[PDB]
Amino acid sequence: MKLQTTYPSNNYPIYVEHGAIKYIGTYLNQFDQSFLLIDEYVNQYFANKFDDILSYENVHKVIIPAGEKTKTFEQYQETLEYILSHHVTRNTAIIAVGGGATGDFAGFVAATLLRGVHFIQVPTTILAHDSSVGGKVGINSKQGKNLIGAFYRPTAVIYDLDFLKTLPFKQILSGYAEVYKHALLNGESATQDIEQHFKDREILQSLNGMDKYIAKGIETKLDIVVADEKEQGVRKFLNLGHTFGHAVEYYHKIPHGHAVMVGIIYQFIVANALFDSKHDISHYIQYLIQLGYPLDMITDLDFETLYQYMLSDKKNDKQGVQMVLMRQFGDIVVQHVDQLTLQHACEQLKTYF
Ligand SMILES: NC(=O)c1ccc[n+]([C@@H]2O[C@H](COP(=O)([O-])OP(=O)(O)OC[C@H]3O[C@@H](n4cnc5c(N)ncnc54)[C@H](O)[C@@H]3O)[C@@H](O)[C@H]2O)c1
Ligand SMILES: O=C(O)[C@]1(O)C[C@H](CP(=O)(O)O)[C@@H](O)[C@H](O)C1
Ligand SMILES: [Cl-]
Ligand SMILES: [Cl-]
Ligand SMILES: [Cl-]
Ligand SMILES: [Cl-]
Ligand SMILES: [Cl-]
Ligand SMILES: [Zn+2]
Repeated sequence: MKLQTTYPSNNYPIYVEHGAIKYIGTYLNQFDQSFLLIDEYVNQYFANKFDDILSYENVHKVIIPAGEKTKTFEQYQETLEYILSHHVTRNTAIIAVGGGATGDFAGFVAATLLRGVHFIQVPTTILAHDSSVGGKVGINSKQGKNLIGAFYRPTAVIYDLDFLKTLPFKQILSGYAEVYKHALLNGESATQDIEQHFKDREILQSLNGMDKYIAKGIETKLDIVVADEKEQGVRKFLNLGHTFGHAVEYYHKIPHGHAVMVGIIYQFIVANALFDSKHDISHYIQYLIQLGYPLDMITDLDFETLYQYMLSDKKNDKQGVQMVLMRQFGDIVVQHVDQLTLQHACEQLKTYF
């Protein structure tokens, strides 16, 4: 499946298929130099496959910390200064081989090096089906997730589904949060169409039919980022369950997708309090449990603390916290939520556990 952005100009292709790794060849041959920024762990799993391309040496490897460890200024400055010592040209390319963390970090590097160089997205995670699309890139700050970054369109997005076969369940859970999130944004018939498929851990962990739902998430996103690239409108909906997700993630250092799931439930609880949406909270929580989501940690969730991180959410305004809420399927709204409401939403979510 080959998709592609449809902006007035400067568009990129999104190759999503098994073995898509074959498309990298053409690109590598078009650049003066290329820097393969690869995840520390991902490096171990696939170093072999790269030892070849890393022979013609105008192609270099840059091993970075795995996961969130890489999204920091220090790693950013270190990496930038390192590449620059190669006397690079503007016709260089930063190839991000890894998950959203690698993509975000390497993307920010591509976006700033000489004010901008070529950027190839090489997603290796399920979750990365969401992150490798949209041009949003960046690193974290002491005040929270993704506070420094940019909107930088990659040159291409090469998604070789074979990469998924090696994902442990923890990652399958983390990455499913995004897939599911896209189902929620696609309405009731879509949300149940996926709950009836990935009913339990057995099916999820098998990844059967995951491809279908991944392409579905990528399509749901492509349209949203093409319609509202700089997130001035509907793209904000993609942040569903991220106001609390990002707060829980940064403070508790748990997997990104896991945090999103907690935030989604939180988002529902808030919706019930503000609109009396009658969201079956027990329904959503049962589904997580069955999928294998830990969710024990929350037993020590300090709202007072988390609120500080939510107070940095890039969705906020002068009034304060702005959340993406599902008043009900098909009816998503973006609005301010007072800390009184938010605080009760957290005390209640905690209660369930
Ligand atoms: N910019 C965006 O559009 C966007 C969208 C979604 C989420 N994100 C960001 O993306 C990150 C989360 O995504 P992620 O799950 O890909 O993070 P990640 O980069 O941390 O990858 C998860 C883990 O899987 C390992 N891994 C990578 N590919 C593997 C493979 N094929 N087999 C086995 N292990 C593999 C990694 O080493 C890592 O430990 C967060 O930093 C989040 O803020 C950004
Ligand atoms: O606009 C987007 O692409 C997102 O809303 C961007 C967020 C990250 P942000 O809120 O730090 O931009 C990402 O986690 C979400 O799944 C998709
Ligand atoms: Cl444009
Ligand atoms: Cl094209
Ligand atoms: Cl040169
Ligand atoms: Cl492979
Ligand atoms: Cl809107
Ligand atoms: Zn996310």
